Order: sequence, then structure tokens, then C-alpha cells
Amino acid sequence: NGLSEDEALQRALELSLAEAKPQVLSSQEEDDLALAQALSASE
Amino acid sequence: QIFVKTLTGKTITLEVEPSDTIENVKAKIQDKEGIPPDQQRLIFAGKQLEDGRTLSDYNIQKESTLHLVLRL
Amino acid sequence: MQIFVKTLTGKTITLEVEPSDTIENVKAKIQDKEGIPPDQQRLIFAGKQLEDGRTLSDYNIQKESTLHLVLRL
Repeated sequence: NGLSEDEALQRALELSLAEAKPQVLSSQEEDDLALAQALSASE
Repeated sequence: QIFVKTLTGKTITLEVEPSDTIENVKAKIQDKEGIPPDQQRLIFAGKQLEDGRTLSDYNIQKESTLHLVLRL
Repeated sequence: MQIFVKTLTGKTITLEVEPSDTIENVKAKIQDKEGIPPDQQRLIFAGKQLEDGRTLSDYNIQKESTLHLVLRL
């Protein structure tokens, strides 16, 4: 009714291509630690 | 004035004092993006930010980018 | 010789090392390259994860080789 899965999946799909989490909370802390740590340290 | 970057690159900006804890920053991030306090992680210089500490305890001063990483 | 270090994030720098160089030096090589302290690095090659004191010769690292990298928190 509100949101079952497809409208959450169809989005979840499209971010993985765009390799991006926090728009739809897609990727994991695991992978985002890598980026955030690689960014924060290099930046 | 400190930025809060994300993996998408949604650079949301915050205005908090050096004396303000990271607890406040979690609550201020809540105000901006609806995200519980215990499910956020803020990185700076490849170093984890604790709750009890303030921006003065670490070397965070001004125009400082703060990389956010959520957990499920 | 010239080897490669592959992050999980997608970044890939090429290095200029020698067989007799230690793993600490290689991690310090990354540091001046991309700004990462040695204490926040896990170099992975030939299945094992590489110890600090030993050299690239000890782990048999060829030329044009890929050493995978993970950042420790």
C-alpha cells in the first residue's frame, strides 16, 4: 500500500549503477567507509 | 560553518560552534535530513568522531568538510 | 620495477618500487602519493595480507603486479 518493494527496488537498482548511497541509502557502511575514509584522508 | 559531505556528494552545510559536541551535530543533521543519531558516522582526516567529544577536542575549525556514512 | 595498488573505491595509482623494498616503505609510498597514514592500510597480495617488516621479494611480487588495498578505521 505505502511501499512494498518494487518502488524501493527500482530505485535501489538505479543508484548501484550511479554508485551512490545517501540519496536512497543504497550502499553499505562497508563500502562508504572506504570512500569516506579515502576522501577525508586524501582531502 | 562546516560542510557535511556524503558519498552521493550532497554537500549539506552546518553552522555550529567549536564548543558544540558531535551529539548536537547528530541532532542538527536530524533537523536537516531525517536520520537517527546512532545510525550516522562522521569522518574527518580518516578519523572517527565520538559523541562526548567537541569540534575543539578534534582539529575541526572552519569550512571543514565532514564525510557522512550511514548504516543499516 | 613498477607495480599497482588497487583500492576498493576505484582509485588506482602506479608505483615505482624495487624488489628489496619493505612493505612499510610501500605503504609510506602511498602516503606521499594519496595522503594515507601507514596505520590505516591493509595491503593484500597472493591471498595473504602483507606484514610490515618483510619485503616484496619475500612475497614474490612480480613486475606489473596488483597489490590490493583496504583502508583500516
